[PDB]
Amino acid sequence: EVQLQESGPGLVKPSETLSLTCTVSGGSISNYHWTWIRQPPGKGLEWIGDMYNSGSTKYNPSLKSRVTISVDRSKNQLSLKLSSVTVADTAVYYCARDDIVIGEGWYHGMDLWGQGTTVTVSGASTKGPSVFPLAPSSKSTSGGTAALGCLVKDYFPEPVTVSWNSGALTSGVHTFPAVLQSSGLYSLSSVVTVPSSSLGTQTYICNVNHKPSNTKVDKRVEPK
Amino acid sequence: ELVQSSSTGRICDSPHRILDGENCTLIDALLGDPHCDGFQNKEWDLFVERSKAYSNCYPYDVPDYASLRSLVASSGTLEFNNESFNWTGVAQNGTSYACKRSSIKSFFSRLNWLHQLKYKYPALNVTMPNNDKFDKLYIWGVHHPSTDSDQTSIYAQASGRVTVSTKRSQQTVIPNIGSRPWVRGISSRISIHWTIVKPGDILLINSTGNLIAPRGYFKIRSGKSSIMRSDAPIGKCNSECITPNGSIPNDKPFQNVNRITYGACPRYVKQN
Amino acid sequence: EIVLTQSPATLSLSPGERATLSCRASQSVSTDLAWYQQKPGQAPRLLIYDAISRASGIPDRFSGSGSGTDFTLTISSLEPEDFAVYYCQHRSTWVTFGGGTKVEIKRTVAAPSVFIFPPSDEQLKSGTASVVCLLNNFYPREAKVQWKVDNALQSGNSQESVTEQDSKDSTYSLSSTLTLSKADYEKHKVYACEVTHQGLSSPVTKSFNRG
Ligand SMILES: *[C@@H]1O[C@H](CO)[C@@H](O[C@@H]2O[C@H](CO)[C@@H](O[C@@H]3O[C@H](CO)[C@@H](O)[C@H](O)[C@@H]3O)[C@H](O)[C@H]2NC(C)=O)[C@H](O)[C@H]1NC(C)=O
Ligand SMILES: *[C@@H]1O[C@H](CO)[C@@H](O[C@@H]2O[C@H](CO)[C@@H](O[C@@H]3O[C@H](CO)[C@@H](O)[C@H](O)[C@@H]3O)[C@H](O)[C@H]2NC(C)=O)[C@H](O)[C@H]1NC(C)=O
Ligand SMILES: *[C@@H]1O[C@H](CO)[C@@H](O[C@@H]2O[C@H](CO)[C@@H](O[C@@H]3O[C@H](CO)[C@@H](O)[C@H](O)[C@@H]3O)[C@H](O)[C@H]2NC(C)=O)[C@H](O)[C@H]1NC(C)=O
Repeated sequence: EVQLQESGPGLVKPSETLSLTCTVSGGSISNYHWTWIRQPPGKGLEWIGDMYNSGSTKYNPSLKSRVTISVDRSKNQLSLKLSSVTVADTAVYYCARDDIVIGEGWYHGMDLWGQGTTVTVSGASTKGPSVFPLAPSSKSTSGGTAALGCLVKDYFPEPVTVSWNSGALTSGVHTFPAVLQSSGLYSLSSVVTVPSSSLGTQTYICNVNHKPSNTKVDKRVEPK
Repeated sequence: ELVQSSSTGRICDSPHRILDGENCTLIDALLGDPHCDGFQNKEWDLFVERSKAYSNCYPYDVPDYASLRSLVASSGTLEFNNESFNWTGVAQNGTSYACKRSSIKSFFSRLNWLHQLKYKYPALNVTMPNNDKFDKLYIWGVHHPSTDSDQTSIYAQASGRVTVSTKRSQQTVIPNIGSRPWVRGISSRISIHWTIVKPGDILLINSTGNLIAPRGYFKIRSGKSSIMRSDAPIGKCNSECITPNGSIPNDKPFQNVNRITYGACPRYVKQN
Repeated sequence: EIVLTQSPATLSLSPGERATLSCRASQSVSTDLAWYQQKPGQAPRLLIYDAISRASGIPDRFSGSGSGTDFTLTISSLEPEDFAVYYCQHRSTWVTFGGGTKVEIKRTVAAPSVFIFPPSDEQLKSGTASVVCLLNNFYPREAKVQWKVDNALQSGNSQESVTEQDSKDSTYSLSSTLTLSKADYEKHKVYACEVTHQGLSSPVTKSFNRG
């Protein structure tokens, strides 16, 4: 099955050039038409450009002078290059394939669409997160159900990935969306509801991964 | 005496069954051009083509136009019987902008434009027998893409073939990827081909790419029917003889009007 | 350039009901429009192509329609796993997308289970105290969380975030964080968050007492 994976940075300071590489597994890259799409935060979807089977490229007129889509046979990778990066370019960028038939008028398809490298454009410094336990209590024991979690505080930029017990605990986990406090850093909390009987016996690890800062943190949430 | 001359200027709708393909040619009605959908499964004793007729669908080029035109002419019927071929692994019902039916994209009603499905186009091999006693006429086509990117985007094959074989004839067409002149916003073309499956014979489709599959067979009917290109009005009257210049009395022994006569008609004589 | 405008901006329909989403275009487009479903934090998924034709996997409940200027998509029997923002896209000469319509499946009223978490001794050593109040699996989404520090109301010093609608139980979860300095935290004793919600006939007040 043809599968795609976006590889790219997490932060690009303004005036630089964004470089995003889309690696495709299980298919032929010279065949099939591809296209890049970005999603600005809370703004919607926008078309960046597309490279076709003929190798000819077509870019959004608003972003022609800065966009360049290249491919590297012997690597099976799709390269997006966005020069003169401004903060409006802060979005989640995606590489997708199209079922286009130029000439016959057959424009129908998006199929494989990617994962989405979040790119933040700012002059800030990538700062790792600080994980603090949200410990339960005998008060949290309301006769059966209790709650515990982790507070992932003060990091930049988005995102962070929080798992519980190396992914072995998923039932009831609620990784909350991040908030941007007044300091300019992000902060979120990931909680999970467990039976209060299993508090003093089951160990609870929260695994926080902040790729833009190359930070992995493992923390034990335990009662006092 | 002798020559008749004395043309009327109108073709009588009696006693012979006359069909006025206004704006529509026989080959166009055979394929299913949207402006000819009112001629489906209709019979005739004499079919009259007009000079005002045109084609308003995908651009087609019939290699042997005269024979296929003469085949359907003699049968005097456009009766189409649908068959269910097992086109497994491909997608059917391909439409384009040129063939616009009811203001929507469409195609020839009697043809099936097989294209890619899940980016995979396998080597199709289907067979249908002529268990019935009437000879079957299968009308198929071959698509000629504009560029190699089109050939890859529709069929996912660098090149294709279409081979239609029987006990007596094997027809192989190789696509010619080219940029023909623009007609109805399209630079590609399609080549129509026919194959008659006699009783006790089988039809073999070996297509590896660019197949315009048929949706069924037609009925070769033994009949005295034929066709005649004429621009004369079809009036209401009774006349046994018919010429492109109008109905003619069959009382006199010979005709100098034209070498094109249908039915009981005085034989032709030259004007000078 | 062609511009697509979807209506309405947000649809709220109970399970089993029928969804109708429009995508009026500026100029004539013909059957050259496609509908996409973007689950939260996920990929847009091609639903309908060529205005009407359905793609692989796309069930029969999805049914698009239209031809020129006005195009519509009809989701029959809305299931809880249909909560997403739906987009329409045109593709000829250029590529243009729509504004998006958020469909929100509506379950029965569910009261939130409230939990409170005192600050960690680690964070207290740093100099900041973050108190967290958790409201787990509730609907409707509308809720008021009021913080109280020694019978004193709390505004400005507390933020909150709500999870997007769960694609199965159609419930929401809310997390409110009250931030104070270490000096201000140890100067008081009682810390509570007062939750007022429709399913709560009386406001709930979860609290702790040290600090
Ligand atoms: C054979 O073909 C001729 C030529 O196409 C037909 O005459 C034309 O028929 C059309 C039918 O749509 C007439 O329509 C025009 O429609 C547009 C709508 O956008 C409008 O702009 C025009 O005012 C008009 O209403 C057209 O006037 C007419 N005459 C022409 C083209 O000179 C004829 O009807 C066809 N006959 C058969 C039997 O198919
Ligand atoms: C390409 O289109 C043809 C024509 O629709 C498909 O073949 C089958 O044709 C029959 C008769 O035209 C269709 O039955 C019809 O169903 C409608 C809807 O209930 C009904 O209103 C009509 O009276 C008629 O009974 C049949 O649905 C259709 N088959 C399918 C699967 O649509 C052919 O299958 C199409 N090729 C594809 C989809 O690859
Ligand atoms: C035309 O359609 C026919 C109908 O199926 C196809 O016939 C048969 O196709 C197979 C390939 O699947 C041919 O290859 C044979 O394969 C076996 C191994 O599986 C090999 O041992 C044989 O020596 C042979 O190579 C087969 O010859 C052919 N005919 C028969 C009677 O089975 C055909 O492939 C289609 N295409 C063409 C160009 O004929």
